[PDB]
Amino acid sequence: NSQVFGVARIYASFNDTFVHVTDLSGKETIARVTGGMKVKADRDESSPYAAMLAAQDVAAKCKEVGITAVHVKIRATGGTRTKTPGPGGQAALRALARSGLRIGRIEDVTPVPSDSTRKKGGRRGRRL
Amino acid sequence: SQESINQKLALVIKSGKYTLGYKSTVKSLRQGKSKLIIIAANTPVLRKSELEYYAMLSKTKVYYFQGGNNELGTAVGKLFRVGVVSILEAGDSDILTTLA
Amino acid sequence: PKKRASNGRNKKGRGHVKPVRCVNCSKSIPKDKAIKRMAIRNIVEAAAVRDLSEASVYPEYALPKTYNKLHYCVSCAIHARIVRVRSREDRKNRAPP
Amino acid sequence: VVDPFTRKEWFDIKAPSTFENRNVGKTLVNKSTGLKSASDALKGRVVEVCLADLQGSEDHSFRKIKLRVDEVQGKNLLTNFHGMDFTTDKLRSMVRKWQTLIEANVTVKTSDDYVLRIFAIAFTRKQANQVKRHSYAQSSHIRAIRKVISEILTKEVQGSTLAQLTSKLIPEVINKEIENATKDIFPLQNIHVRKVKLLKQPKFDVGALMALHGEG
Amino acid sequence: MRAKWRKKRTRRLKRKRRKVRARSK
Amino acid sequence: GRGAPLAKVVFRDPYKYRLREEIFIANEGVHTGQFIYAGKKASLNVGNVLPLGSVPEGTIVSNVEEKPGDRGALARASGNYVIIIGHNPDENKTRVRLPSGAKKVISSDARGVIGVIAGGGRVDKPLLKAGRAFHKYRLKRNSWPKTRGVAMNPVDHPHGGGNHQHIGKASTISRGAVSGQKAGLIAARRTGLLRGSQKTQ
Amino acid sequence: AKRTKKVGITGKYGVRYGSSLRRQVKKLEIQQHARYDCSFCGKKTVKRGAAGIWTCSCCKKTVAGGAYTVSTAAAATVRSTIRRLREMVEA
RNA sequence: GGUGAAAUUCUUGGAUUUAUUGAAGACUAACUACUGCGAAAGCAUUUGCCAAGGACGUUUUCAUUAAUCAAGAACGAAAGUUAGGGGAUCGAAGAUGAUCAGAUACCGUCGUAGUCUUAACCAUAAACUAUGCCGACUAGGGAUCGGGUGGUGUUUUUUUAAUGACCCACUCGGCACCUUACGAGAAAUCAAAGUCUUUGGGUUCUGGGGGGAGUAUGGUCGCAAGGCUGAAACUUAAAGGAAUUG
Ligand SMILES: [Mg+2]
Ligand SMILES: [Mg+2]
Ligand SMILES: [Mg+2]
Ligand SMILES: [Mg+2]
Ligand SMILES: [Mg+2]
Ligand SMILES: [Mg+2]
Ligand SMILES: [Mg+2]
Ligand SMILES: [Mg+2]
Ligand SMILES: [Mg+2]
Ligand SMILES: [Mg+2]
Ligand SMILES: [Mg+2]
Ligand SMILES: [Mg+2]
Ligand SMILES: [Mg+2]
Ligand SMILES: [Mg+2]
Ligand SMILES: [Mg+2]
Ligand SMILES: [Mg+2]
Ligand SMILES: [Mg+2]
Ligand SMILES: [Mg+2]
Ligand SMILES: [Mg+2]
Ligand SMILES: [Mg+2]
Ligand SMILES: [Mg+2]
Ligand SMILES: [Mg+2]
Ligand SMILES: [Mg+2]
Ligand SMILES: [Mg+2]
Ligand SMILES: [Mg+2]
Ligand SMILES: [Mg+2]
Ligand SMILES: [Mg+2]
Ligand SMILES: [Mg+2]
Ligand SMILES: [Mg+2]
Ligand SMILES: [Mg+2]
Ligand SMILES: [Mg+2]
Ligand SMILES: [Mg+2]
Ligand SMILES: [Mg+2]
Ligand SMILES: [Mg+2]
Ligand SMILES: [Zn+2]
Ligand SMILES: [Zn+2]
Repeated sequence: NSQVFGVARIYASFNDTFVHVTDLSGKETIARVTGGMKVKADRDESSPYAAMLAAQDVAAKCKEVGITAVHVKIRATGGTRTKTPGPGGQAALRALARSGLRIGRIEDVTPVPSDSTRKKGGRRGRRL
Repeated sequence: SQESINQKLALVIKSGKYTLGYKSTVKSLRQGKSKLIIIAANTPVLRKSELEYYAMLSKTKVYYFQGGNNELGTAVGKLFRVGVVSILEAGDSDILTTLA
Repeated sequence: PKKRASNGRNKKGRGHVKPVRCVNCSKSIPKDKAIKRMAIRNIVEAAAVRDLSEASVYPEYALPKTYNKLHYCVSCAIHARIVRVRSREDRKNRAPP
Repeated sequence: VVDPFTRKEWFDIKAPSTFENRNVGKTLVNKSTGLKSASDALKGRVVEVCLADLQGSEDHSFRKIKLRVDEVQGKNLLTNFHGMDFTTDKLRSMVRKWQTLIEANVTVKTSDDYVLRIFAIAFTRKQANQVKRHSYAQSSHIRAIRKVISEILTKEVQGSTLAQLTSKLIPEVINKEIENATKDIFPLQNIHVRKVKLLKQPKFDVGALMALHGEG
Repeated sequence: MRAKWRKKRTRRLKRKRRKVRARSK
Repeated sequence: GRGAPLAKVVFRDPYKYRLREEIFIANEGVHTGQFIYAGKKASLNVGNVLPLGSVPEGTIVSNVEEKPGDRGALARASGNYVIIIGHNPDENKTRVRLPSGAKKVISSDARGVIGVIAGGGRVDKPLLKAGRAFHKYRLKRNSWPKTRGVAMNPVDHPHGGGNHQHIGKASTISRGAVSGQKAGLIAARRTGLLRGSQKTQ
Repeated sequence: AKRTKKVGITGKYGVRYGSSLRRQVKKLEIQQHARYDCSFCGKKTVKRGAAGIWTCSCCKKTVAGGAYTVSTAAAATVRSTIRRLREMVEA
C-alpha cells in the first residue's frame, strides 16, 4: 500500500479557512496556506472559493515534498466560540481528494469545553 | 453495623468499673487490676512511653485514643479532661474482646 | 393577559435553572427555555463522498459524523425561523414536525 | 528563499510490538549540524495513529493510540505507548437522551513505574419487554457501579506493566469484565475504557524499550 | 418615561435634597 | 527592632564536646523543645532547613541563601517566604519566586528553612498615632519624623522655594543624576496610581 | 450595664483618630488580647506577648505565631501544602 | 483578527496555524427531560466525614399536645458595601474604530470596578404560579417519580435462589400533562379561579377612581447605597381589565 502519510489539519472558521499539513507528528509542518492568501476581499477570506484555491497549493507542495497521503483533522473555532464548521471546510477537503492526494481517517477535532469560561457578549446578546 | 468507640466506653461507664488519670492508672497498672489503658492522643511522648513501659510489662492492652484529653473526658462522660483511662471491670461492654 | 400556560418553556416545580448562552447572538436564557436542535451531519457532506471514497485508501472505511446540539434564544430562533408563529390554537400542540 | 525542504532527512516510525503493523509512516527533521542534533528535534515527538492502522482491523475504527518516540537510530525511531483516546465522533454518538451517562476514572501506578489515569464510560439500556421510555438508573446504582468499575481498573492495572495493559486493551478484556460485574446491578449498555493518560514516566531504561522494540 | 428610570430620577432627587438639608445640619 | 520572633536553636559541636547555639528566625509553628534537623538528608517538616535541590516544586521556604553557605539572605521579614518553582539538574540550579514577585535562579545547594517567617500580620494594624511610630523607629534608626522637602528652603533641598509650596519641576529624577539631585521619585518608569493588580508576569 | 454599644476595647481611644481606624484596630486588638487553645497541653492558657510569640501559661510551651493571632491564615494553608508535598515523597 | 461591509489591532523580533511541556483562575458541557430535592432564595464531576429531610411501610408509642398568626426571629438571587486573598474569563466606568445629520449608543478593539474566595454588611427582584395557609366535598384519561402489596409474568447466571433489572394490577404521596364543563367567570380561562343572592368550616394578609407618590415629614435600621414605616395640599373624567371587528 505504501504512500507516505501526512496529516491535513483544516481549521475553517467563519472569517477564514486554514489548510495546514504536517507529518504524523504535528512538528515540522509541510504546507500551510489559508484563504485570505488567495483573494483580496477580507469578506471572502472564508469563502469556499479560497478554500479550494488554498488546497491546490498545499497538494502541489505535498507532491513537491513527496507526501502522497493525508489524514485530515477538521476543526471549528471551538472554546466558547461558534462550534459549527466553517464554510470553507468542505471545499478544502474536496480539493485535497480532488488533487490526487490519497485520503483517510477523518475526524472532527474542534475543541469543546467541559463548560468553562464565560462567553462573549454579555447576557443580553449581540443585538442588531 | 459498627459501634464506634465512645459508644463502647459509654457502657463501660455505667456498667463497668474504671479509673481515670495518670496517677491512679499506674497505681492500678502495678497491681494488675487493669485490662485496658486508653491514652489521649495529645499527652506527651514521655507519658505515653512511661505508660507504654508500664503496660507491655504488665501484659495490659493499650488503646491509643484518637483525640485530645478534652474529647477523651467527654467520651467517658465527664466535664473535666483526662489524658488516660484505665479499664478495671468490663461491664455489659465488650471492649476487651472486640477488634480494639 | 397570560399568553402561554407554560409562560416561557417548562419549569413547574423548580424555580431556578442555570441559563445557557445563545449560539447565534450569545444571549442568556434559562435552559428550561431556549429552543434546542440536534445537528448531525457527515464530515464530507454531499457531493464529496465520490471524490472522497475514490481518493481514499482503505476499502470502504466509513463517514464520521459531526454532532452538535444548538441552543437558540427566543429572538434568534424566531428570526432564523428555526421556529415560527402559529395560530392561537396551533400554538398548543407540542408535537414535533 | 532557501526552499528548506532540500535540507531535511527522513526517518521511518516504528510502533511497539504490542501491536500488529509496526511501520507507521515517516517524518522529516533538519540535517544534523554542528551544535544541532537531528535526534534532539526527533526525540520528544508524539504520533497519534488509529488502532485500526495498528491492528489492521476495522473493529478498532475509533480508539486512537498516541505513540511517543524515546530514541532514534539509523533512520529508524522507536516509539512507546503514550496514551489512548476515543475519537470525538465515536464518543458523541454513544451519548444519547433518555439514559444515564456514567463515567469513572482512577489513577494507579503499574508494575514498571508508570502513573496512569484511565477513564471508563457506560450507559444504561432498556431491555427486552420494557415499555417505559427512558431507563434511567437510581443514584444508588451509579454509586455502586462506579465503585465496581474503579475496583477493576485499579486491579487490572496494578499487577501489569505498560505492555500488559496495552495487550489487555486491544481485546477489550476490561469492557467484558466490567459488563460481567455490573449486570447484577443494572443493564448498562456499551462500556469502554475510553482514555488512558500518561502522568509520570519512570527513568529511561533503554532495556525495557529495546525488549519492546527490536526483537521480532 | 420608563418606570425604572423615573425611579432612578427620583432617587437622585432625594439624595440632593438630603445634601441640601444637610447644609443647615 | 525586628517584627517576627527569633528562636534559639541548640546544636552539638561535631568536632568537640560542647553545645553550639544558633540564632534562627522563628518559622511560625516552631516551638520550644521541638527538634530541628538540618541538611540535605533532613525530612520535609516545617522548621528544618534543607538544600533547595532537596525539596519538590511547590515547597515554601524562608531565609533562603543567595549563595550556598551565606547563612541566609532572601525572605527574612515577618510573614514572608519564597516558593520553589522548579529544578534544573544542569548545574545544580533551582529557580524560586521571591516575595517581591521576582523569579530568581540560585544553586540548589542553597539552604532554606521549611515554612514562613512567624509574626504574621503586623503591618495590618494601624499605627494609630505618632507616638506609636516614634517607639517604632526608636528601636530601629533615626529616620522619623520626616520633614517634606517642599517645606524647606531652596538651600535645604531641590523642592526648595516658595511663596507657594510646590515642586515646580518634574519630581522624577534621572537614574544617572548626581547625589543631591536625587529626591522624590527616582528611577521611576512610571507614576500615578496604577490599578494594574499583577505583581509578576 | 452593657456599657458601650460599638467600641468595646477601643473606648480607650475615645473620639480620636477616626472610627475606621478604631474599628480596624478593634479587630486585631481583641485577637492579640484573646486566650487560645494549646496544642500540647490541651487547655486554653495560651496568651501572646511580643507579637509573633505565643506561650502557654500552664505547660510553658512557646510557639512562633502570627502577629495578632496564634495561627496565620496563610500559614495553616502552608502547613497543609507541606504535609501534602511531604507525603508525596515518602509514599 | 474582526464584520453585513470596514476600521482600530497583531505581525519576517515569525503574527495566525502546528507540536511538546507547564502555570493561574473560573466553570462543571454532552447525559439534561414538561424528571428530582429544599420554606423560599436556590441546588448538577468523584470520593470521605458531619448532622438533617419527605414520602412510604407499621396490630409500636404519647394522647388533643393543634390550625392560622400583630409583635418578634432565621434564611434570603444579583448588584452593591468593609477588610484580606485571588484576579483566567467575561466585563458597568473610561478609552477607542466605525455607523450616523448628530451617535455620549446599538456593532468592533483595549479595559477599570466587578465577576471567585475568607470574615463582615446589605434585605431588595416580573423574589411569578403576578394565584396565603389548614380542613372537607364535587370528573373522566393516560404517562412519570418515591415507597409498599399482589404473579405456578418475562428476560439475568450454570438457570441457584437470590438480590437486580424489566412487565402487568393495585395503592398511598409527588412534579406535571390530556379531555370535559356539573359548576365558575367581564372574558381570557379555571379540576379550582367550583361546591356564593339557595350569600356563613377555621384563619393571616392586602385593595376602595386616576394623579400628585411611594413623594414630603417624623421614627427606625444601615458604614454607605439604601430598606421598613409613610402623609397632605392641589389636580383630574377618566385611567384601567378582557374580548371583537378594522
Ligand atoms: Mg481577514
Ligand atoms: Mg473583550
Ligand atoms: Mg460591548
Ligand atoms: Mg433581531
Ligand atoms: Mg402582548
Ligand atoms: Mg425565581
Ligand atoms: Mg529626627
Ligand atoms: Mg507620611
Ligand atoms: Mg512630612
Ligand atoms: Mg519654610
Ligand atoms: Mg537647588
Ligand atoms: Mg533641578
Ligand atoms: Mg519649591
Ligand atoms: Mg501646599
Ligand atoms: Mg504642594
Ligand atoms: Mg457600671
Ligand atoms: Mg460533566
Ligand atoms: Mg435525575
Ligand atoms: Mg449578593
Ligand atoms: Mg458581590
Ligand atoms: Mg476586595
Ligand atoms: Mg479582574
Ligand atoms: Mg464609552
Ligand atoms: Mg466606586
Ligand atoms: Mg384545600
Ligand atoms: Mg386523576
Ligand atoms: Mg417476579
Ligand atoms: Mg452471563
Ligand atoms: Mg415529585
Ligand atoms: Mg348544576
Ligand atoms: Mg378572581
Ligand atoms: Mg371609593
Ligand atoms: Mg386611589
Ligand atoms: Mg387618589
Ligand atoms: Zn439569540
Ligand atoms: Zn500547654
